[PDB]
Amino acid sequence: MSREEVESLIQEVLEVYPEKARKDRNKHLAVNDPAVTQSKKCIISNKKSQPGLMTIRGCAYAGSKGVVWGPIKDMIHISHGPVGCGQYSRAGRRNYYIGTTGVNAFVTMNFTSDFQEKDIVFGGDKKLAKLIDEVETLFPLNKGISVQSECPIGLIGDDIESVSKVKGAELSKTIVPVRCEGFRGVSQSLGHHIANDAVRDWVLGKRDEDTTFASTPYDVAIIGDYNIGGDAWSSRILLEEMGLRCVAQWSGDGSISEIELTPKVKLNLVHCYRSMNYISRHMEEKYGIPWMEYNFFGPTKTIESLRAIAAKFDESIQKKCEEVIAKYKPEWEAVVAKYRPRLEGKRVMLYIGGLRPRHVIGAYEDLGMEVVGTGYEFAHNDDYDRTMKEMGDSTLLYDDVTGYEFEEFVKRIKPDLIGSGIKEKFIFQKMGIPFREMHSWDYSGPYHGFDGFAIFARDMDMTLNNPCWKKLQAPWE
Amino acid sequence: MSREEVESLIQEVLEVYPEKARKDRNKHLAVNDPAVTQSKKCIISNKKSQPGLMTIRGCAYAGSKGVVWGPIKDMIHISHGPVGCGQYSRAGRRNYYIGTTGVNAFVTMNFTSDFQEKDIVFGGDKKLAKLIDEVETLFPLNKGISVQSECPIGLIGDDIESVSKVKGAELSKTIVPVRCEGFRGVSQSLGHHIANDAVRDWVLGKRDEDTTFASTPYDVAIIGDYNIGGDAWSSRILLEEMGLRCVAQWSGDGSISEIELTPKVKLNLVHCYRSMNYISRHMEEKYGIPWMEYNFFGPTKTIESLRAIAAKFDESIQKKCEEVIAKYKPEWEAVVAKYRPRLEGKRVMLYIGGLRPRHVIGAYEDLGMEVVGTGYEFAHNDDYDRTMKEMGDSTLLYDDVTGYEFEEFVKRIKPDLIGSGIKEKFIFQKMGIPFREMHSWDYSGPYHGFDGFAIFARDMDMTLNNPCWKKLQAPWE
Amino acid sequence: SQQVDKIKASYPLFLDQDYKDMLAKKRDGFEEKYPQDKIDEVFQWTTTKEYQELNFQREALTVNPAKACQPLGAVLCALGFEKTMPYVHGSQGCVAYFRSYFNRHFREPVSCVSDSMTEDAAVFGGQQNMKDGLQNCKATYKPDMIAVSTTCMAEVIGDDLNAFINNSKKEGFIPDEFPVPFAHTPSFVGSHVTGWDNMFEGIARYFTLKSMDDKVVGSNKKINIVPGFETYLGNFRVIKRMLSEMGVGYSLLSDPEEVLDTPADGQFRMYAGGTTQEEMKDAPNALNTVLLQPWHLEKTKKFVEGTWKHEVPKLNIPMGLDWTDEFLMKVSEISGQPIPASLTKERGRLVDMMTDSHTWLHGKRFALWGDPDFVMGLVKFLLELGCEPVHILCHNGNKRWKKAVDAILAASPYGKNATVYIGKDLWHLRSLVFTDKPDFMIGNSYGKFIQRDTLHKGKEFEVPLIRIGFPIFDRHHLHRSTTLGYEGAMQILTTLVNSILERLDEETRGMQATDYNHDLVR
Amino acid sequence: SQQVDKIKASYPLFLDQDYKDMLAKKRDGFEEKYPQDKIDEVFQWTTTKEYQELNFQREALTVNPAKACQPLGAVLCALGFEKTMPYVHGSQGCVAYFRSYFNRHFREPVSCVSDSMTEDAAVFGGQQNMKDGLQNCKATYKPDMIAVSTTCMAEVIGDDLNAFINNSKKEGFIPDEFPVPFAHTPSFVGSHVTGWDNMFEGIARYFTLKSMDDKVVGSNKKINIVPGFETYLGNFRVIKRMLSEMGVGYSLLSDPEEVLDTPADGQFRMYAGGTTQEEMKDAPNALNTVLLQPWHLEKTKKFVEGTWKHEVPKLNIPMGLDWTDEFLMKVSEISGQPIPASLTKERGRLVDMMTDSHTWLHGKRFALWGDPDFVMGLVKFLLELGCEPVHILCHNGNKRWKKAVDAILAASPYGKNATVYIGKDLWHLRSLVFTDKPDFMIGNSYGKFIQRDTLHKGKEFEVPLIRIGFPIFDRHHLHRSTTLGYEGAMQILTTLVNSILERLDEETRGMQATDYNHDLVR
Ligand code: ICS
Ligand code: CLF
Ligand code: CLF
Ligand SMILES: [Fe+3]
Ligand SMILES: [Fe+3]
Repeated sequence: MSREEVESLIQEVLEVYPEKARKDRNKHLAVNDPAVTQSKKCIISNKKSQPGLMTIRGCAYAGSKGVVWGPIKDMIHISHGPVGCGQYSRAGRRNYYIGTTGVNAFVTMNFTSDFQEKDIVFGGDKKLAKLIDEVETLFPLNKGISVQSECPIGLIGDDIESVSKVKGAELSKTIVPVRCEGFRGVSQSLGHHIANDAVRDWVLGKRDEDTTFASTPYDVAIIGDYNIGGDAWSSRILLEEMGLRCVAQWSGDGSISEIELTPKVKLNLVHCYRSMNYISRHMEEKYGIPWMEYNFFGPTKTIESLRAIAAKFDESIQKKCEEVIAKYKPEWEAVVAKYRPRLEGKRVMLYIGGLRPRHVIGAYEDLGMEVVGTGYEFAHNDDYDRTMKEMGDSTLLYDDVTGYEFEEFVKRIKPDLIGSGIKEKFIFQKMGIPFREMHSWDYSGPYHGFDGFAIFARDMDMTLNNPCWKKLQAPWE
Repeated sequence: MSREEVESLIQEVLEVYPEKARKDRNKHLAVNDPAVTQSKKCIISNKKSQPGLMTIRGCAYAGSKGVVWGPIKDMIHISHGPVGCGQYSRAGRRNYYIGTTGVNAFVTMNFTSDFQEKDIVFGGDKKLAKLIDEVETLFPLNKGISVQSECPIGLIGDDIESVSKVKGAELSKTIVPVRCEGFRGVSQSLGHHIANDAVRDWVLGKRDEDTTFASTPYDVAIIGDYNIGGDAWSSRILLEEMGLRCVAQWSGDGSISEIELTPKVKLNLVHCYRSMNYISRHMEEKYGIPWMEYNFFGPTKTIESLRAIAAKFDESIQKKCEEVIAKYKPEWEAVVAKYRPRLEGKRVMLYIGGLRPRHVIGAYEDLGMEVVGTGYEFAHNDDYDRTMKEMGDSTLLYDDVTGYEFEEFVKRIKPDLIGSGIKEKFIFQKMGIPFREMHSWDYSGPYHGFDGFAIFARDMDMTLNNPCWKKLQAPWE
Repeated sequence: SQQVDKIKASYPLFLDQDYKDMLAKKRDGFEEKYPQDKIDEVFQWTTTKEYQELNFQREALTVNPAKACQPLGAVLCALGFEKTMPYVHGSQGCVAYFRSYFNRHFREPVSCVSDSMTEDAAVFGGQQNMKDGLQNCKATYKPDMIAVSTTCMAEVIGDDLNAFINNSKKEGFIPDEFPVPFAHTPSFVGSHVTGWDNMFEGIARYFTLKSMDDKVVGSNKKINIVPGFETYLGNFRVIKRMLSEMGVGYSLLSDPEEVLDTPADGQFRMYAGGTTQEEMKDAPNALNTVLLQPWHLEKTKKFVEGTWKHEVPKLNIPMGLDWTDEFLMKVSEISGQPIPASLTKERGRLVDMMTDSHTWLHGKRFALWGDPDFVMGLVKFLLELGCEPVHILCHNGNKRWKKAVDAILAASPYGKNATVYIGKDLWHLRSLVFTDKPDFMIGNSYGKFIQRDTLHKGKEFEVPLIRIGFPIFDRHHLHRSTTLGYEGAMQILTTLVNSILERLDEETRGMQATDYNHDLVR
Repeated sequence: SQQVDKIKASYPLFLDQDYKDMLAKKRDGFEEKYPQDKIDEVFQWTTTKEYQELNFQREALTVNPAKACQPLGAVLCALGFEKTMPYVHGSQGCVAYFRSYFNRHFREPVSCVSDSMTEDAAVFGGQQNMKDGLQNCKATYKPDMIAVSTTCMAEVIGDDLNAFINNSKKEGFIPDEFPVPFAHTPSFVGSHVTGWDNMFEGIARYFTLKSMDDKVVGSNKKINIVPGFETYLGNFRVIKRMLSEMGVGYSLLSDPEEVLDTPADGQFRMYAGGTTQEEMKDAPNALNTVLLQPWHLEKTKKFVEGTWKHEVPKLNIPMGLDWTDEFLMKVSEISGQPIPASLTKERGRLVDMMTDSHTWLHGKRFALWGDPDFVMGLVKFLLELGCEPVHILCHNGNKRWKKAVDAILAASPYGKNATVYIGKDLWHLRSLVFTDKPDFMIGNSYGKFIQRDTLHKGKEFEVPLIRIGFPIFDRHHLHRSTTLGYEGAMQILTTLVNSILERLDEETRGMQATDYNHDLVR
């Protein structure tokens, strides 16, 4: 509580900044009010980062190559440019898949054009064509090539679209040029937008004239779930026992054929609204497929989501949904009975990219834990409108928080647990506050659905109640 | 080399001893003369060691349990007494075998009575009977029990023979009591004798009245080969290619049934004379089975031994022996052509137990290496009779050599290679001299036969010519 | 389904029958997967020699490289100075990736800032970005120094760092006396070690170029040590310990071991230790300068020999036995300090372990990859142990380095089967280990996938990986190890012999099949 | 048949078709082997709970013990003194076995002599043996001191060591001023640690009992350190280093670290380092005496308290964070020296490693065995890490130690599923790990066989072994490791976490089967 104290803390943290930096950062820190439904009057998001402030945001290449296009397993993705970008993003995100790597799957592989000085001076279109020829020679079982651009590609004037068109016509292949240069935009959000535009323009409409796919009234697509530690599989199994047929899965463990078959489904189940709203709206306007969001974080949210999804179909799906809920109830009741006494009353602070800070709240509350602070790296204002109603009164909200700002906020609030990325993990560990990686699930998971709730509760208990947090002060100090 | 210098060196080494120790040790060092046939006039062996002089000799328990009885795989061997002996002798000898350990094979397993103070005061016969009952309960697939005595068993008034007789009558199981206490004798040779006597008294005559085993004129038994590193196997295949049938091998990879079937063979091929001449002579007197010695160390000795064995049979076996020699000639010829230039002209000293100091000389000479010094831990005078004709002019011979003696001899002679046990290995390795373990083959092998000669040559080359021997002196000194 | 008493993570929860059936249904219905026999045929073809000729004909496609870009090394070099903030002029995604990489390797916080350059700076340049970034960084994190590097963005648009910083100081965004060394680090040139060299040269030029009038060589009775790109704290520690035992005055320039090994006691330290500005200003007064990794410190060597007038010795990396001896004798000659008995005893102990384990090391075949100096030192040490390198790979090597490595190999009979590859990636190495199978691989974590592929061909074709190098992501606290000196040689020797013995134990664990060779004593 | 280019040792030479046919012919012809179905049935029976109930009913049979006899520990204690010759009164086979054991564990020369007592001494005694042995050893090997222990033969016969040595000195076999301490070490009492305690008490009584009139406690401002039976050189080194950093005067008694780590420089050093006779004579003048392993130093504690008038602190082994902290605080209180900042930083770094690895280490189940002090220290460390000790076994433990370890387990929530066994051997532990499967085993090389057995039941039933303890025969240079203090805690933590990660990597290497969890970053 103590909204006045929260505002005073915000002011005290903000004093250190210069005039322009202070004025800019004042609009991105706010005190929550659930009665407020317009976050635009409360917080400002999706703006440029102040220079030299140790930001956490990535680039559009990370949003496009690392998030959207990367999990597609039967496609080869070329990091067009110098060596660093594909090397730092190689196998860094745990988007799980089934396949033979190097033969028919290429997710954890790093294909790059390896730009040198001559490529910068004279261009890399000829090198790109030769690279495409060599890719086709060495990897015959690939089902498509996407070329993800880095900053020099956009800065030197390379016509990747023409090369992609000529090579695709020559080899009868789908080659997708993505102009995801890192200097475009302010964060990964523009990368998501550009990747969705590329999917719409080059892949989505490849079977408009094709009608050889048999369609059923219970055909659904999973949108925005990237199978982090098997999350998409854990959601898909629940959808399957409910009687539905999951045709496509974007994009974790996804294939180009599933993307092309998506316009044939009857309903879109959007997991990440932030990174896939563009394509879901395009599908709704073009093919007339309705889309709806679902939350599978914790038993309550997944019961509500399952019932909402089953309401979109006839009575048989509703009976199957009730049967699934009845079947899975004892398991999560046992999980709650085991792990609620050890986690009741704890306070949580969160800072994740664009969807989880508001999705994981229900999962945290089902274990008797309260969230006192949250924030986003690149979320838009609609995400904040969705989040503000799901938080308690006078809780802290931070957009594009800096290292110093989050440091001081955590110092003052003193939560029992913090969820953020790898760049805050060791900092908060050295503070002595338990930390959970909310991007990679700390190399654990899945956390979606009933099967993921048990893992989530076990991880929460094992990190919060670990003895190492009690051993930071030497006994002679 | 230079007989007078060798005698002078012997005198300088003896100079440091006290008068009694010096007088005793004067009789155990000699300068070899191949013309001399009887070693009693030059060297003295099989005598008690001088106290406090760091002998390498073991005990009778080591020579009985660790050498003769241990390799028997389907028997369980109890170490009657305190816990140390079986612990130090467990899996220290590389007698290879085929079987399921803990179910039907027990070579690497340590069985002991674990004597306490109360067992010392009040005996251990009742404990022995209870232990035999427990062994019968927990290891039903064992095919016999041996009870190897340690020092307190013979020191206190224990009577294991009566216990073994009663338990064998009760359980219809073969139980062999071995009075192999440590303080008997002066070394492992008395352990060999005691173990052979136990074999003769309790096991060998079990199938005297049984005539259900079909016999052929080509039945041979390997005696004294303990399958070190697979050595016995590397010999047996050759015997099988000659057309002979090997009914038993004593005792590496050996079974009690093979021991009982031994009195049915036509020939006894004795490898280790020292440890099994007793049983070979007993079988010659009782069953009339002839025995001959053979040597499979190096191509020359192997060929000569194969020809000598074949001459004991009909012409078909001789023809098969010629075919085997012709088949294996190119392989050992290639091994020589590859490794002799790297090992030509090198000088080596050996200190091993009862057989190998003279058995491996031919294999070294096949590679162009000269043996300049040799010695035994527990050999008798007949072993030295064989060695003197086996060895060269003015070479050094030592019996029960001490650590000080061996170090001084090695310092004066400066050999290129030393072959001895684990207790001199690191002593000579720190001295800057290549060292090969001639008991366990340095955890390599086998060294018998044509296939073992290649491994032998490779090991000698790899140790003699290692770069690490040229790096022992710091460049700044 | 999950049992409360035994909860299953992703492995092996998805090996359950329901998940397996779901995955099979998905594959058979909507993935249009190739037939399994076709996949097996293609894998077999990729394991063949013809695929190796097709792979080595590549000219424009790079698959699984073994190098990074220059600003990463520039950041690592900047981290080694006291209260110094690494500042990369360009896009923030690069800094995010650098921080993630170093956090995953060192498992420690890594501090770095960017000026967040965007399309507006892509059109008009990043002068305002530089001014505001310098002001904000100094006001927020209070550093004593800001070390500036560049990304490919600013390099392509041709931003002038010197003019930008001069304008920032002139207009009052940052104080004139505030140290802001800078370096141009084009990522399309060289690799991260080149960036380290460029940043170190920039810092040295900033602190010494204009004040060389009063400098006398050998005046402070110290020896300058330039380590280069290094990711083992044990290497810094062993160098410092060896120099302290000899009683030799030294100045370790760019020393990051304190800031990468901070304790956990309830407080956060953005800065810890590092080379002071006094050391950097007094460096020209040293007797000489020693470069630990000369094959990527060429610009530093040119600056030191030309400006500081130090006769830098021709020393290899102090790795193994012979090169450590040469380094110690050169240091003793330069400083006039005799080598103590402790170092002699340590060398004797290393020789003793070499003598003990020579039997197991002899004849073993290794693939290896990494940075040039590390690779050549590893090759030298493996030659000293009697091991046989056959495939030597260095993605960021050049022709002179290859000539030096060939000269090293020709001097030993164990280098007769070795081939050196420069400009080849890990797909080439996968093809090489398939066509000419070695016993072991030595390299960073990226080699693990290669091992997986080998296991797909068969257990007899599997090539185990030994994790020595950078980056190691799948093991904990391996960055605390040492590769330099006698102690590093002992650690490497222990690791290699133990890898051999674990492989032998695994291959002979079959009961009644291969367990006849499962020896208790090895 | 052999190929000269690729020569095969026993493995895999004996896997050839001809050797396989030869072995099969031998087995079906002359071995009279049981049918394979019967062997499989008996193995499956031995893996069951009924077999465990039968196995725990054993009262007379010991199968695969985890301890040695007293004279081995007596020899190890005697090796820790300067120019001291271990001399065992009894039979020579015991000395041969002791030397082989220590040679295999340490890979170093081990010196020990015996009087070679034979059947003649069984009725006359070993008095002449003692005289001749003392004279010969002094004449030949030139020791400054001879430390005498006994074998079971001499104990059963009843040889009076004191009378024998006095008569040897009286008749001129050795000088009267030559130090010859002695101890009775019956092998049927206790184990090797008991022998170490007996030998140390004998040496202390020889050098201090009769000259206590001029001894004043605290005169030399030192603290005596008694390490006990130790086979890690790193433990001696780390204790010395930690006490040196505190600036604390200390006297390590029975330090064999130098004699077990002699350099290989072209000469053989029979003696190296060790506690001097002056230190042992001055020991009663110390401030206090600290016993690092108090659970096998009871006789030493009694002698030090009752004779030296030293108030021996009640301290556990300095294993793990809490016990290391307690040891450091007790040393600081005794010596009046503040704990330095370097040790605080090292403690913080260990805490940081714990924080980094806690997710992988939490909830893991361990079977474990060893010596009492080592076992309880490792149990305490595992409890501190959030791990779950399950099967705690100590063949040489007693009931009081059992009560203490149960008290330690009850104080932690992670000890709920922990059971402690004393007097049980490794066949008992094999049954335990079959019936109640843990995740890993911790122990000496003798556990490898157990692992093999588990692999025979199935891959999902295999329990990997972690080699921490004595003796280690199948790995090289592991005796150089550290298990005491923060350094030892970090080494043990690294070993455990990397064993877990390597097991996970092995379990997820199957292509298109389990490699979805083959993560690059762990
Ligand atoms: S795509 Fe986005 S940062 Fe929606 S870029 Fe990021 S696998 Fe986060 S909060 Mo990493 S908008 Fe997914 C995300 Fe959320 S990589 Fe994952 S966890 S739900
Ligand atoms: S914002 Fe994004 S990650 Fe940055 S470059 Fe731009 S697309 Fe890429 Fe790869 S190579 Fe290195 S890290 Fe950059 S500086 Fe040249
Ligand atoms: S000469 Fe031989 S090995 Fe020696 S005891 Fe005697 S039979 Fe045995 Fe086992 S227990 Fe220890 S080692 Fe001895 S002293 Fe008592
Ligand atoms: Fe850390
Ligand atoms: Fe050694």
